[PDB]
This record gives sequence, structure tokens and C-alpha cells, in this order.
Amino acid sequence: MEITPSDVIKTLPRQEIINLGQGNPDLPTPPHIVEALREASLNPSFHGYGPFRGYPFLKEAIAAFYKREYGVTINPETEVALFGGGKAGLYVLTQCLLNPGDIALVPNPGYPEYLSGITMARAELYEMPLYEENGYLPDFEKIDPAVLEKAKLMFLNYPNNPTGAVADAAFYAKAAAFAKEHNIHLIHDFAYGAFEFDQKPASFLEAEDAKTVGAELYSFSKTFNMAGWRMAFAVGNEKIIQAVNEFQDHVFVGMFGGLQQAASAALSGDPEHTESLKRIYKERIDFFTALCEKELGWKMEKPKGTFYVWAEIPNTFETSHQFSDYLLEHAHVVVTPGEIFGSNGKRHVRISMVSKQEDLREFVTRIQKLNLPFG
Amino acid sequence: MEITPSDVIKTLPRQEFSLVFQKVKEMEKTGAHIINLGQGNPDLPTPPHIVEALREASLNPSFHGYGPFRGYPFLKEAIAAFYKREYGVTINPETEVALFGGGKAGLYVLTQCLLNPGDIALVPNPGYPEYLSGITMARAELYEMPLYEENGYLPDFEKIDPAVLEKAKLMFLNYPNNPTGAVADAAFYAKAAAFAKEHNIHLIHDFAYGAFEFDQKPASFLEAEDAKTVGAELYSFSKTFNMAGWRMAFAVGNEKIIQAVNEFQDHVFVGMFGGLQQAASAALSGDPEHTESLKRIYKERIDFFTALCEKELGWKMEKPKGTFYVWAEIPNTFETSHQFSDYLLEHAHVVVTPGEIFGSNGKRHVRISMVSKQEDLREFVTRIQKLNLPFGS
Repeated sequence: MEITPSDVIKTLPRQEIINLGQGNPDLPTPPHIVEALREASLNPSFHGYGPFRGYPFLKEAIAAFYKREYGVTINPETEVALFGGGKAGLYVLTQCLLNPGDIALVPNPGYPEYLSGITMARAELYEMPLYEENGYLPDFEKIDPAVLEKAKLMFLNYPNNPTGAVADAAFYAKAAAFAKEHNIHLIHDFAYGAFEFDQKPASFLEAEDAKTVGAELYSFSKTFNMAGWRMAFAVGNEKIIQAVNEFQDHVFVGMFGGLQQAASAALSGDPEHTESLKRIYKERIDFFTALCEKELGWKMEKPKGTFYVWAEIPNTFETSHQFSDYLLEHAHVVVTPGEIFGSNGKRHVRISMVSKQEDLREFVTRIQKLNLPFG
Repeated sequence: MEITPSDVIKTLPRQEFSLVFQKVKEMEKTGAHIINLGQGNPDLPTPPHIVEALREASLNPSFHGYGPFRGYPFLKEAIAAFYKREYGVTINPETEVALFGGGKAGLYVLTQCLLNPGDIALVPNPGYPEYLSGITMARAELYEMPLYEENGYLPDFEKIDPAVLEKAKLMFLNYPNNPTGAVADAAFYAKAAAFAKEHNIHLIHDFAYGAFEFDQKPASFLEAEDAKTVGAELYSFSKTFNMAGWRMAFAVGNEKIIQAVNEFQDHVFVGMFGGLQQAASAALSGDPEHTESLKRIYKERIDFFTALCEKELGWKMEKPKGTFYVWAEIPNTFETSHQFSDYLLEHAHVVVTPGEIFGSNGKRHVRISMVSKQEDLREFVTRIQKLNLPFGS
């Protein structure tokens, strides 16, 4: 009788043909990042253990990146921690900031792994609904004042998975001011922060009192098509980072020097690379949503951010799950049912613009042979 | 008011971390030159064929995107093949293999996937400090299994209070042993497996130094009857292949423990860079020559060092049966392991690891790693001699 712990058994199975499901970038990592890894790997200094907290040269790159892109001042020796990807960062941050029985404030809809780190910390979730009428921003006023004392952590995510909503500096000032009043650690998930199409994407850390209450998680995965490389960092409050450092001292010994060099080449590289990629996603979104309306009758929002389209399922379907499953079965295409993002996602699917045109057209046309009432 | 979790404020300070810091400060200001025989950090480089495997693999755009969450099949198959070749052990790679970003991460994950709050874990004393770290993060109770020299540092299972065995859900063992250099044989593993099954204890065998038994063929815990029934084995690339910095490891064992591991890591990981997995695959299927030759270097250093230490200091120390570690008694003039090691740092400028880091049975011992070439080991002795301490007893 092998016995898993309560943590394991209460965790859900992870839910992640034309695949417009997983948000897996299809374009390669830029060549200069690959060359940096290839070159660094020859350096025997990286074959052995290095600094537990990661190399200074990477932490210096991170601060310089945050100054260049967002005008934010980051002390690299104290306000930066490294993670093996944003998924691991979310987990570490949650374990460092939540005790069993504390309340975590989580958007609905929202990235499903927020709920999961909260579960391994044995904490209680309280939902902040995201409604289109509010621009998919939370109404902090509608949170039960009784939970606020017990609420220790809040998750926010803009540009937003799965809705593509964006937030401006005034929303972040309000969020931080709210978090301050109620002693809530605020984690901003900036995994799509390269991808706001109209305005320059604003960091949470531009807002007054942001660094006081919280931190920003930045992934390499989407910005630089480095999803496979498993690299991320957090920037923010010095106390948060010290806690992270203390946890990770027992769990890791930094990460391969070659990867860190590659990450340093990514951050200091020309921004024109990322803008080009942003242009590619933008053109695919125009292609896709125009062809959907014209050839199917499916009227879709164009997202303000990210490479995701959030579309309403036909009136004749029970749940996003069945609709999703109808498409995989009969049309042989993958979309992500909105339900995995929370109850507020029912009746929507998330569709990822991580395929080239040829696959996006064949998506639409395969679905035409189904003649659904998108009207 | 930033408020760390109770898990963090309840952790020990990582000692290798506090030392890295101490040393770095010393090297900077003023200009101390230090011989560091503390952390077991391999001084020799990763073999070139492993390095080139990574270099070629990184050009493969299939690895630039998300891969399979639980690892690439080609690696798990290479792991099964390796265990069959080195040890007699048949391993099902689709169900009995899990990948980790290093053995230290493995330990944390296995602890979290196997212990509930209040559960009891059986931990060797002396033992690797991270065993105790993960337990505490799991909010579990620690019970010690003394490792005594007279027993060859193998635990006496019969001596565990039978009242503990019900709440005991986990046991760590570790041979070739850190810090003692002790080794285990097939009979010992059979006895451990027998004992684990008879009391329903998940058994984790840490095989981080499994390449480094000098006088015999190293024996896998999985070679034992009942082994895959009650537990799993942790293997690291760190020491075998001078890949400490690459952060790669795996567990092989009971398919139920592995599924538990997989259910955790699906939510925290999605594997690691495919370039590193191919590099590991090439390490595993590579010629044992590299490893055999690496082993011989470590042994000649141990022979040199312990000889020299007797000759020049009157410091007599038992040669280890495995690992690159020497486990040595501290002078009687010294009160503790820490104040002895602090003294050698400050006065000689040499690092050794205080034994008390490994548990109460390591007070009065230090661990010294043979991770510098002979003439650096000679300078190490030379520096200590200049202190004239009474290494006689």
C-alpha cells in the first residue's frame, strides 16, 4: 500500500490535428540566444555548482531590462530572484507568502495553476470575478470586507490569460493602494507583458506602492519563444525576495550557467526582435477573426493583448467542455474550454494564435463543415 | 508588513549558502586566497561528448517550445538502459522513471509527495541536511536512525522504537554515504526492503555517489527483492559526470511513487530544456571509461591526502570505502565542529565542513572533500601544519 499525501490526491490533473489549445509558441528561439547558450556551455566554470541565488551578471541584466522597457528601478542584488519557469515561480511565491488557512484572492477567469499552488499551501480560495462590462478588471469594492483580514495573497494578470484584457497604470495604483490598506501581498503575473498591441505595456511596478506590497513575475517563455527553456524571474519587494531565496536555498542550486547566459543575451538583445513577434501575432489575429466572421458567422473580440482569442460558444451548447469536445471529435481541432479558467469562463473557448495562416484557415474551414449556429 | 510563511521562518539556514557568502566576502576584502574543501563541488569539467550533445541539441527548434511535461521518452529509455547495464535492474520507462532538476529538488518533491503533517520520517544521523529540511517543510516529525562506526555506519533497524513504525511513512538511506564514505551491500538492502514492507514505510534510497565505490562493484538498492515494492532510488548526474551545475537527476522505482511525483510536477514544472535531456541521454549511454577514470583520480587523492595528513599532522583518519569525502575527528582541545572549522577558515585559509551540519553524531567530526588536485591538497596540509594543533589522541 503506497500512500500519497492529502496534497497530491486533492490536486487536479493538468488539462494541457490543428492545435490552437496550448499556448506553445511555434516560432523558434532567436539565433543569438541559442548562440549564447552554445558558447557558454564550453565554459567549465558552469559545469560545477555556482551561486545558489543565480549569477550576478543575470541579475544585473534583469535590472537593466526593467529600466529599459519600463523605467522601473530595480536593485539587482536584493530585488531579483530566478525561477525554472513562471509555473515554478508561482509555486514558490505561494509557499513563501501563504500559510494553511489563509485566503488567496484569485481572478475568475484566471490561469488554472494559481488555484493549484494555493492547494499545496492548504489555503482557501476566494474569487474576484472578471466581467466584460468591467473590462475584465476586478471590482475591489465587491470583495466581502470579512475576508480581507484573513486574505494574505492576491493574483493579478494583465495582459490577461485567457481574456486578452489589458490594465493601465491607474488600475495598478488602485490595486496596490487596496493591497496596502488590507495587508495583502500582491503578485502580478506578467507572462504576456511583451504583448499589448496599442499602448506600451505598463508594469505593475510603475505604480506607487507596488514594491511596497508585492512583486512581478516575468517569464522568458512567451517574450522570446523560450517556453522549453524553463526560465523566469521575479522582481519586487526585498522581503518577498529574501523569503524566496531562503526557500530555494534548500530546493535548488541556481540553474545552468549556460541558460543564464542565454537569458542575459535575451534581455540585452535588440527589442526589435520582440516587436517583430508581436507583429506576427497581431496579423494572425486579424486574419483569424475576419475569416471567422466572414466564413462562419462567429463574431469575436480582437484581444487588446496576448495571442489568445476569447470567443462565445454557440447558444446550443451546454458547456465550453462539450463544445470543445465536439470540435476535437467532428472537426479534429483543439481549442481550450473556458471552464478550466473558472466558472466565469463557461460558455467561452480560448483559441491560441500559435499556428501559421495555413493551419488557421484549415481550422475555420473544417469547422464550416459543421454548420454551427454562430449567428 | 511583509509576512513570510511559517514554512520559511521554520527552516534551518542552508550552511553551504552561508559559507559561499562568507568565503566570497573573505576573497574580496581583503585578498584572502582560500582552499575550499567544503562543498563537494567537482573540480573536473563535464566530459566533452556531453557538452557537444547539448550544443548540437540546442539547435533543434523542437526543444525551443514546450515539451512533454514528464520528460522526453528518449531520456527515460536511456535511464532504463543504463540501470540494466550498470546494475541488474529492469526498469519500465513509461511508468517507473521521473525526472528532476537535480537531486536536491528530487528530495523536496519526494518528501512532499509522501508525507502528511504529523507523519514520521526515519532519517539517518549523520545525514545529508536536506533530508531534515524537506521533512520540516512537510510539517512531519523527525525520528533519527543512528549511524555508528562500529556498525559500519549502517543503521540498526531492530533498534527503532516499535511505537514509531505506525506513524513512520518514510525512510531515507544513502550509500555510498555522505558524510562517512560508508558503503552498503546487497544483504543490507534486502534487509531494508524487508523491514520497509513489514511496516509499510516508503523507502528512498539516495544514490548520488553510486559511481564511487572503490574496492567493489557498487550495488543498487533496486537489486534487492522487495525494493521496487516499497520505494524508489534517486540518481544524480552531478557527481557521476561532473554535471553539478547542470541540475539534473532522476528517480527510478515503484510506479505508485512515480505517479505521485508526476501528479505534483505537472503543476510546478513541465520537465526541463530538451537540450539538457539529450546531454543527459549522451552521459548515460556513454562509455564507462570516463567514470572509471574519474573514480581512480578520487582514490589516488584520498590515498595521498590521508597519508600526508598522518605524516605531517599526526592526523589519522579512516580512508572512505566510497565517495570523495574524508570524515575526520576534530582535536580534543576543540569544543565543537563549527568552532574548529571557523578556526581553520580564519587562521589557515581552508574550508572544511563542520560535521554537526549532518546531525548530533557529527559533532567532533569534519567532512573534507577531495575536490582539488594533489598539490593543492598538499598546500591545504601545509597551511594547517603552520597552526600546530594536536591531532593525536
